[PDB]
Amino acid sequence: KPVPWVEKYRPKCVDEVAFQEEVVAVLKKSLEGADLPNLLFYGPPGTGKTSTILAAARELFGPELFRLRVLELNASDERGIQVVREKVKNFAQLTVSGSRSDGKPCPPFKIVILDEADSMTSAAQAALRRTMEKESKTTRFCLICNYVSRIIEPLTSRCSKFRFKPLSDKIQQQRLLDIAKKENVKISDEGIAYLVKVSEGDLRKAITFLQSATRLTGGKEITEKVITDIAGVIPAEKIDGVFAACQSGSFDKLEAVVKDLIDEGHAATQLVNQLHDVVVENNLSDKQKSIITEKLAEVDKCLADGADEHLQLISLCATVMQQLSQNC
Amino acid sequence: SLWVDKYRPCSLGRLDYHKEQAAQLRNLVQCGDFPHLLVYGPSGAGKKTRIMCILRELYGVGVEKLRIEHQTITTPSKKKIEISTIASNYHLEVNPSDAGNSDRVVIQEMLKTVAQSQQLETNSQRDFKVVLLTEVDKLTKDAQHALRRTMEKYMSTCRLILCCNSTSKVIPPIRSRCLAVRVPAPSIEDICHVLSTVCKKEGLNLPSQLAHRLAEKSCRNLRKALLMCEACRVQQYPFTADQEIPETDWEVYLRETANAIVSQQTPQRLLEVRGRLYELLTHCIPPEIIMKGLLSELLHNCDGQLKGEVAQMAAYYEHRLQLGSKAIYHLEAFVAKFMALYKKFMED
Amino acid sequence: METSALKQQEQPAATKIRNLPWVEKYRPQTLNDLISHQDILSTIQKFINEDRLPHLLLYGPPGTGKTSTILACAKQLYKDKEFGSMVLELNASDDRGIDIIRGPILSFASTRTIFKKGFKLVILDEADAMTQDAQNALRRVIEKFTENTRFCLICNYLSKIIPALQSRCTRFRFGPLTPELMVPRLEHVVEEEKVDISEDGMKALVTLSSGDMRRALNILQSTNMAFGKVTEETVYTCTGHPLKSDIANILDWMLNQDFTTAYRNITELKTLKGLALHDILTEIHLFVHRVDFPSSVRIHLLTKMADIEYRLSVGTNEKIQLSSLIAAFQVTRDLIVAE
Amino acid sequence: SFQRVVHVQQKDDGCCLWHLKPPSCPLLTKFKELNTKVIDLSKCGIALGEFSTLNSKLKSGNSAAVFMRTRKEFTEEVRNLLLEEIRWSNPEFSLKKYFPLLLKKQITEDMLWTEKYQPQTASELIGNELAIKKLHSWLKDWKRRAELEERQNLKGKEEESRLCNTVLITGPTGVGKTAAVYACAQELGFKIFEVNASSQRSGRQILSQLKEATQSHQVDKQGVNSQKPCFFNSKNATSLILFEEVDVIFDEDAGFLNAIKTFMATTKRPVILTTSDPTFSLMFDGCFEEIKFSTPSLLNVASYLQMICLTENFRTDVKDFVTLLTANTCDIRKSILYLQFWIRSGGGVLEERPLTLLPKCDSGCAETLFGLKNIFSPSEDLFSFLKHKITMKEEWHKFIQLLTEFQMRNVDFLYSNLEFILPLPVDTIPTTAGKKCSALVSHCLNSLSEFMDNMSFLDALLTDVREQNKYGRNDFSWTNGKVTSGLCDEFSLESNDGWTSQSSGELKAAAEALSFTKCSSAISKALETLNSCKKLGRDPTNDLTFYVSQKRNNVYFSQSAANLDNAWKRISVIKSVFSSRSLLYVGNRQASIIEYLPTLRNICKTEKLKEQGKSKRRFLHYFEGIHLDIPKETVNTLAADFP
Amino acid sequence: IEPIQSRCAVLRYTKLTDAQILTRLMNVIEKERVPYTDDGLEAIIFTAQGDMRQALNNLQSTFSGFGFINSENVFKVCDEPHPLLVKEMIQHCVNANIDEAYKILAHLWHLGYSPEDIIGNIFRVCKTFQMAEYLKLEFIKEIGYTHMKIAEGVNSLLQMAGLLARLCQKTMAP
Ligand SMILES: Nc1ncnc2c1ncn2[C@@H]1O[C@H](COP(=O)(O)OP(=O)(O)OP(O)(O)=S)[C@@H](O)[C@H]1O
Ligand SMILES: Nc1ncnc2c1ncn2[C@@H]1O[C@H](COP(=O)(O)OP(=O)(O)OP(O)(O)=S)[C@@H](O)[C@H]1O
Ligand SMILES: Nc1ncnc2c1ncn2[C@@H]1O[C@H](COP(=O)(O)OP(=O)(O)O)[C@@H](O)[C@H]1O
Ligand SMILES: Nc1ncnc2c1ncn2[C@@H]1O[C@H](COP(=O)(O)OP(=O)(O)O)[C@@H](O)[C@H]1O
Ligand SMILES: [Mg+2]
Ligand SMILES: [Mg+2]
Repeated sequence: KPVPWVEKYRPKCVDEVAFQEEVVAVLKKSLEGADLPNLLFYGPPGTGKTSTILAAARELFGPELFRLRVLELNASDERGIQVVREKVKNFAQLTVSGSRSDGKPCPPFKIVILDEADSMTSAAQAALRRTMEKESKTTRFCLICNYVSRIIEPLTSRCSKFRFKPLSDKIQQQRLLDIAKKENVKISDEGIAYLVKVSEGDLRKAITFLQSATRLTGGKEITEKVITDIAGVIPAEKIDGVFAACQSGSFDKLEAVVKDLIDEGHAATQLVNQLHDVVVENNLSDKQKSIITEKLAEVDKCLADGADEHLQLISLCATVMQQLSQNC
Repeated sequence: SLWVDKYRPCSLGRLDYHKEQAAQLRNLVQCGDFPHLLVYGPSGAGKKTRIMCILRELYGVGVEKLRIEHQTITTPSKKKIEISTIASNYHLEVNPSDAGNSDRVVIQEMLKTVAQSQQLETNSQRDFKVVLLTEVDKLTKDAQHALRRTMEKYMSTCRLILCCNSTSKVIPPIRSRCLAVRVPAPSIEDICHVLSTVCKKEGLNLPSQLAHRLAEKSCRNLRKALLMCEACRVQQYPFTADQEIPETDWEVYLRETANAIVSQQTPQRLLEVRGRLYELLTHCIPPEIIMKGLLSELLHNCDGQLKGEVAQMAAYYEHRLQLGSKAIYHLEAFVAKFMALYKKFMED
Repeated sequence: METSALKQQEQPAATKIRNLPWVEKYRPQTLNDLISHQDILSTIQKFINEDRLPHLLLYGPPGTGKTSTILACAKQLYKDKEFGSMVLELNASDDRGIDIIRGPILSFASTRTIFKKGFKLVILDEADAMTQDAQNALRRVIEKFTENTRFCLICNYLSKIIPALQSRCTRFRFGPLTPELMVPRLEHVVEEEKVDISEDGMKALVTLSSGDMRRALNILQSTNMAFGKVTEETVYTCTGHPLKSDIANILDWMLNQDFTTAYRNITELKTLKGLALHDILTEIHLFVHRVDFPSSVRIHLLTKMADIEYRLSVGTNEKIQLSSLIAAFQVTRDLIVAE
Repeated sequence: SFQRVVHVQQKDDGCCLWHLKPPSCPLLTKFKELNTKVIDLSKCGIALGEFSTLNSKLKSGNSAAVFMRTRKEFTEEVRNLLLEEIRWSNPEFSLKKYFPLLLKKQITEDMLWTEKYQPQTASELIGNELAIKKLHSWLKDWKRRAELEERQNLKGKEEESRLCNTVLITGPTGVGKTAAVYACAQELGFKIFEVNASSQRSGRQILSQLKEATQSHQVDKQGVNSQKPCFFNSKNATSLILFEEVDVIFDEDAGFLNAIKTFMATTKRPVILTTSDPTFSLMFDGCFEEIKFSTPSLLNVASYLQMICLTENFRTDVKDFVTLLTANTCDIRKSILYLQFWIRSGGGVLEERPLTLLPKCDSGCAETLFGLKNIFSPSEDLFSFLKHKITMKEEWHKFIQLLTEFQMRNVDFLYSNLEFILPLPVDTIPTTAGKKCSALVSHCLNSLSEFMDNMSFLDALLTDVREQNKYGRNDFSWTNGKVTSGLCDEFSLESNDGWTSQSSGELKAAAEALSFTKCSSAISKALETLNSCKKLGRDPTNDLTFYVSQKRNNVYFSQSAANLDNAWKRISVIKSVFSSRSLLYVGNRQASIIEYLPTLRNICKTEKLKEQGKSKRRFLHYFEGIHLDIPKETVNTLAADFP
Repeated sequence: IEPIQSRCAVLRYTKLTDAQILTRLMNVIEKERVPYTDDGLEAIIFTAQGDMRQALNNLQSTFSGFGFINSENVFKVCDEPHPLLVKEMIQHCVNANIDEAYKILAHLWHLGYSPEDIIGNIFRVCKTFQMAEYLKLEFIKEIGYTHMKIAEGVNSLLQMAGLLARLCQKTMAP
């Protein structure tokens, strides 16, 4: 019966979105002639690409027909590209009659919301290109992607490209306060600042985290601890303990610190991320930063391959300890 | 029915530690639209019992009965694979990591049948059936992509519970839509509390010194602590403060393997160490556990500058072990490189 | 079945008052019109005209002129009064398993001609999409009916064809065009369409298309309707490719200043231009061989960049891999400069 | 239409990065001029043998060695000597009671040896004596019941017996289940009605055409009765129903399980089920007597094949047969068929070996089993090829071909037989001179470590031909491993790669051969200096010995470096322990064995030690005292020790 | 499947030695009046790695296309990356000359050859290259690692440039 807040609290129509000016202008000029070309929305995640084009489809099509004539597909299908090829083929093959009671005849095309478009191989993008040129007039496509430079030449040369510059912290805090006051959850504003700091400009993750904290706490106060446990962020005293153990130069306390972090359930990838964020913004020498960041990259690769968190973390901490003790 | 499952708590109010988290999970259940859960933490922390408590809070007492069924799924490469399954009327429990690279052959299909049952079974209690995913950290990349598309497709149909030890291998797409429940290992005092409570309920009394020794030897594993306490109960009818806690057999075997590695560095000793590692591998001990135990028992005899190199070598060959298929090569390669480095260290 | 009315409707399909199909405007009709691969079309004529046409395996990167070429040979060999009766053109778009091999191809290959007596021909497009056992059936059909019908397999990658199918046929690779010969055609189309392009935009067009005529027409046409004039900045902004100035500034940051300032600047530029690390790595690798480095420095940079590009494929944290890319230059070239 | 395409970017004024120029530093401005001038290949002609192993000289007379073998029939004396030789090789085998039966069997040919030497009497089955004893006894009670029915019929004109109407025979392929039931039926005069997967067996078909075999008599009771009519539709003899390969179910076999259950309920004649899928005995519902054919002993089947070749006037060694049966994982039928092919072709090679424990022996069957004779000259031995150093291109190609022929099976040849082919002493398990000997030992250890690091590199960082852990997980696992083959007629339609297998096998073979050549050359160079240390008086040769198992020494070459019987026993006792009713509901599998199993073994060992000290009997009531329904032989297995 | 192999006798065939392919090639040539030279024979044997059908098809295709059997004709009608170019690239990598080796590699890349046949020809030339055993082992290991990386999906000039360099640094470093 209910629906999570991240899709149900989106902008309903165009120009209800925030911090985009040129994008809304050319989109409105597209809605004015009821002629939406092929679209390529690129930007950081949670910037509001999907909300914007869903609002555009709600402007263009009737709400009883807007769900019927759009189709949200994902490009990271592991079964190949022919699956999404035949899916869009038989989605555009059907021609179900629809009309609007407001006095405007609906445009004949359909909308495919194809997200993660930058995760496609060049051959998969070529197959998508041949599918788009096959369905040139019956459906006009959009591609949501993270980076515009991953999309190959023939697709990127024909869809209009829009960059979604990331929202600032202040507008995100204003929006999150709006969600908190409208959803009746009592959370202090420094907690909301912690939310926008933790999510790192991902407003969708911030909304999901706020909903999870609301439905996990039970209507009580959302402290920073609940947010920290929900987001999986390792607290900074553990990072400081890791760095102090590395700076001590003793292996046994380093092993004790790594074991204490492992048995607390904290993820190794999050620890690698936070160590990298600490290291790249310190007063370390350039060679120390280079060696530590290279080791962090190989440790991240090894952790993605399924290697043990304890062994990878103790090898990384041994490298950091050697780098921090070779100068002292 | 040992002490580990005879006294397993059945509801969220009977948990002894992580009581704030237990209250938070109760408040999660009472909202009526709890999301996919990603429960993680070390082994023996108490993830499975908390998931069982959540399931007993969600549905009635009927989740406490379980039944084993075998499912035979046809692979798209046309080779049928049969897997076991623990289930109830309201929930399913599966471990698709047993299917190798055909784990997606479970994932895209098995939950689909549950979804079929969600339009076949009607109970008017809740609009979903919980699918428990054990060792989801052992899935592959395409298996996790299949899981992502599966929870997108049957969101309103069934709910997902993913139990793992490490969220390092799981993809950020699979974490971006699941509520993360981190269950840390209990402290020493908490294990002592659980051991005293379990001994009192059985009618025995154990001293605080013996309970503290058991909790320290368990390495913050509650299940290992309970099993060692049961073994101590078997060994002696009364619990004395100086009663010897018996040791794990494969652990002491790994310790003599490390002693044999350290003692002599010869090709003959290398072959006997290879035979010992093969003997451990035939006992279904995981090779990552063997590597961790070997590193833990080899760092005692090492010197301070050698420790970092030995740890980095062990991590390197364990990553190779993850990448490869025949783990004895990477195990003995680490072993032989360690004997070479140790011999070079001892000559100087 | 079917999937043929769309192409037949598409061939004379244009608005003809507003649309500008630049790719379909200039198409060859016969082998004397396609001015490319002169050795290939000459030996194809030499094979056809002396009645010794073998089984052909046409492969190469797409858009090189393979399907229209073999259409020209089929039309010049067989008149329109007998074309459909003895030329069978199928592809892997119509796939219901492997039934097409034992169905239409096996029935067509095993019977004689109907109207005019001769040899028949099977066109098979995207033959790399077939399964291994489908190719194992096709090679048997080819082997036992080689005298009656000849086969022409048009594929994209030769590595997906089984060795026996490659053994039955002579292979023709349709390589990319020497970028120089493409220029005369580009001067032809700019002189026809009255557009404003500098020589630098010409260089951009020949380095983006990599010897493809259709993609060059697409990019030139799109930039023409977008701006009305084409220079390197204008085409690269419409394409959404890493600009040479941006990659040069990235290289300057990684060579000149410290770790933190370069890292912040590169992150800002990546979020600003929508730049991925993969394309940054590609363009930086191209920049490595055009910049005077020592041999050891070049070897170190190439090894490190290849490792980073492998690490990006498995789906790691892009931020940490960017830090490792900065580290690869900070290890060698910064202390070489500071010495 | 033809709308225009625009790239809208929110380019605010400023930010110092939107409008960027090439830097003015001289390092990135002096771009090196690209040159496309490569060397000209027209002037450089390719010499013969430059890219291949081509030699101008060609060998003549060394190859095309026609056998023209005319094997004389062995006299009685040399037959007795070879029988006593096999007696010496297998002391536990009863040699005398098996030879006259095979002499009667042998006393221009037109049938296979599997049916030429088919066991007509149940005692000729090799191994699995408990299983054949149970089957022979059970068919004795069923023949007794048939005779009692006949006696009751002529006179007219069962919990205590517990005579279940069916057995289910399961085991590996080719161990002799069908041969055992056929031999027992011939011994007891039954008439087999065989239903196999080679014929259409739908449920209504098998019902309406075979119920009357069970519910009624036989019209022809005397004469030609002990035959095998295979059902299809395109002394008194008792009918018997045999269901061969019940695990093979097709879509056309509609309701076959329901049909055989209806057979199970309403039969009056014995029914045999034969299968090789171990899961079927857990999948099928109903009451049946379980009979399991274990894998027979390697020495017994080796002596049986020695008997087979001795009857055909061929003399062989037991080690070659042990290698063949290890390669064929003790498949009797596969071994018999390959022995027929290899003998009737003229044997392997004519070599003389004097054994008292005479015609020339015929060793070399396992070498041509893997096709290694197609690569090597017939004067070349495999281990003699591996021991000597390799320099010339042609035998380098021979080594590469050997390793890639062994790599398509995902089998590691040089690792499995590393001790026997490295230049080091191998023995079966039952001061400046010291600095020099320790340096030599360190050199050997460094070479070994480098080689096996290279082999770990090959196993991890190189492509494998067959995708490992494709349907189960890796080796030595207990949770599954019963991946039965396909049962459906639709094709796979997969997108696998063929280039990255053919090239991958050659790459792995080349790298393995090069690494082993480097390690062996380094070890031989180190052992060249052993004479100086022997002159010095200190001998580290003992520190240089290789201690291998006795079972690994029984073969010419091994397919693996582990003990498979041990591993199968460990996985079997793990399933036996965790199939107990209380332990069926344990969620995890890794920590389940890792934590539950050693404390279970510890409790079992403590219980056994308490019972060894003559304590009270209540101490044996711990396991079932808390309701651990676990079988007793597994409890005795856990209580022994940890190896 | 395993019961089918159990009910039969399995016989194993191996790749044909270049001597045997040469003898059958001479047998076909002496019954067909085919003019030839030794370099064309070496090219035909190279283009057919252990295959007799590929050898016969390449011989017939070269005889039909040009009428004479030399190396340039064989590689014009078969269009592999030329083994002289790959041999020169490998020789440059042995001398640790990254510039000339990359010049050859980029020339091959701009000729339109795929990564797969380039790395395959690199391995095939390196198999018979005249260098030391340790250098050959390191070269084969790195070529196999790069070939696995190409097979996994990442196939760019950056990968092949990183190989040439890992091949150069094998010799330039101990
Ligand atoms: N070298 C070329 N010069 C000029 N136009 C070309 C050239 N190659 C291809 N074309 C154009 O491409 C059109 C279609 O050629 P095709 O033979 O279909 O291409 P292809 O090589 O088969 O690759 P496909 O069909 O995209 S998979 C022709 O009608 C020409 O307009
Ligand atoms: N133990 C044995 N003693 C003697 N001959 C045997 C033995 N096992 C197999 N054979 C021979 O091998 C042939 C095949 O044996 P089968 O009984 O058909 O094998 P199986 O046990 O039925 O396994 P399947 O049918 O392949 S699943 C027999 O007819 C005999 O000739
Ligand atoms: N510019 C914006 N204006 C209003 N709401 C926004 C904006 N950007 C993000 N949001 C909110 O944040 C969430 C982002 O969701 P989504 O549109 O999927 O982000 P993206 O498309 O960038 O991944 C939405 O629920 C939306 O309500
Ligand atoms: N609150 C508690 N009180 C008593 N015993 C507990 C409690 N929590 C866990 N246990 C015991 O500890 C063990 C934890 O095992 P399990 O639930 O499988 O955790 P994990 O999945 O992390 O191994 C269980 O056997 C249970 O009997
Ligand atoms: Mg084409
Ligand atoms: Mg049988």
